Amino acid sequence: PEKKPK
Amino acid sequence: PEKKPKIDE
Amino acid sequence: GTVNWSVEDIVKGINSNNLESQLQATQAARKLLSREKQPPIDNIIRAGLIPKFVSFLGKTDCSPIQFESAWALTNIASGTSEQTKAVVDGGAIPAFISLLASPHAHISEQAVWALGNIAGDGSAFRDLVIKHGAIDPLLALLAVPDLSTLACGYLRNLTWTLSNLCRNKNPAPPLDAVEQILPTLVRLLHHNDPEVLADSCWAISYLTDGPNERIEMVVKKGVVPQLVKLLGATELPIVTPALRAIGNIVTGTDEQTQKVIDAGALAVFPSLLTNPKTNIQKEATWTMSNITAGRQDQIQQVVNHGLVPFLVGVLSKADFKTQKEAAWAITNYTSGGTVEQIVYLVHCGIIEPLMNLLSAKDTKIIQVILDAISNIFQAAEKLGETEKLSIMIEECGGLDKIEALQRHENESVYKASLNLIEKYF
Repeated sequence: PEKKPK
Repeated sequence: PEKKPKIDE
Repeated sequence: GTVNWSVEDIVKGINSNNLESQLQATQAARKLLSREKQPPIDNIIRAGLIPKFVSFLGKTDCSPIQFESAWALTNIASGTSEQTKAVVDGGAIPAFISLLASPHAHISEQAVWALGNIAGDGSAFRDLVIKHGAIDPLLALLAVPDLSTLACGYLRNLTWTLSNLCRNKNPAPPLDAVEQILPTLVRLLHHNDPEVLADSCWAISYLTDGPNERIEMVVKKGVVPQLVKLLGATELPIVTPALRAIGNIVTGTDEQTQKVIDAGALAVFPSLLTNPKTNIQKEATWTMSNITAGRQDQIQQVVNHGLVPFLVGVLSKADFKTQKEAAWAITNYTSGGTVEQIVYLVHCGIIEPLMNLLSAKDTKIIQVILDAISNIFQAAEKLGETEKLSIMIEECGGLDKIEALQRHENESVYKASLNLIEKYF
């Protein structure tokens, strides 16, 4: 459950 | 998008 | 009088010893550079006119040549990086900052516009504009009791220029410049003009595109409720940047993500996740993915707002890039969710659309889906329902696809594929 920026 | 020319007043 | 002059003629006028002749030629140049078909920026630069235009910026006695030079240089600065560089190399930055104080609004505005083009080239010119002290004079132009008394075009230009000072990364703007600007931005984010709102949201989107500390600066000003309101606007030019800002914020901490939830954001996602603009759907699904990567109580709010069916929806049918974001949202949900929450997800119909996406020609989405299956199976292991899931997967055509994938180039694929077949099937 890891946040992935864009 | 980052820059804009002025075409008239 | 000043229409369709040659560059040769502009030069002859500008080199005359005659301020009025210089003014006519500068206007002629401005009109050249204002034409829609291929303005001759490079011929003007090659003629050596920029230093002259810049010196004309400083002629307080002759306001019209100030304006005409300002507009000419604005249009040069609107071109390539090299063209913008030529303006900067001519000394334009400090001369334009001096003009922010002009008593003539049209001149002040032109200077705002030019500095906006200069800062918009990139981090280095942005930071040079800041070092030359542009921010105080810019903010002073918005220091009025009510923004509504300013001319519409003027306020729109100021907002756009401020947004360019907030823009770009590697590096991001100086922290002290961001702190200086943010209070004026918060005020513009409450203005009623659609274009001011759009550019204000874009500025906030830039400021939230970075590490948690940058996000915190914004979140701390208490703008998230206003962003959520703007997320519900009719105008796509507002919604697009508002959603990007909200999406940026939820890439931060779980406590930053909670402020978006507390502000009421999830009630807009039924619309966003079915929005007819592909990009809104994509970015809304991406946003959902970073909310499902949160706490179990946060996942539970996704569930309570009725959004799992909408994720099933986008997984079933959407632009491929949106579907990949939805697969991520599911892997994240299954990775962090309680057993009850994962069960609910199956009950909403996740399995068939996940399995249909294993037919994709994208290695990453296959890995993501396979991870999600594994997590769901793990929740079934805890319930002793591994068989019912196996049958479900089998009945919708899933087992066929997983088998094939045991014979896929990528290693982690065939590996994860093999493990599933051998453990459950």
